[PDB]
Amino acid sequence: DTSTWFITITSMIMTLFILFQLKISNYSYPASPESIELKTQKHSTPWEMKWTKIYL
Amino acid sequence: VQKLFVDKIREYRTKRQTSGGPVDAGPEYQQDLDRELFKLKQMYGKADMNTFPNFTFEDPKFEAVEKPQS
Repeated sequence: DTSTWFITITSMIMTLFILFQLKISNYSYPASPESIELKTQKHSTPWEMKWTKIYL
Repeated sequence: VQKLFVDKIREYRTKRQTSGGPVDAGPEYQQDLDRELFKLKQMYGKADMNTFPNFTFEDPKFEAVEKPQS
């Protein structure tokens, strides 16, 4: 109850923070998916500008 | 009036017999038509009596420019 002596649990808590940093590290953010559509637009526009400079 | 007519024909033939040209004109008709033609030739043009004209002309130099495309 008023328990005692403490040599227990606290060494078994930091092994747990090797688990939770393994699972939650492999998550996906919805926002990152909206960023890859932006750089694809500017690249072909500059490639068309490279084709416009191939005209001009 | 034929006898008056041949009297005119006589005086035309004595006007045909000339050796000094204008007998009644004198310097009056000589200074007039010499100054009249030179006043008209100044409006006409300075051209000689036998000099045939010949010349050449220069055409424009067809130049070019630069324009970088493709």
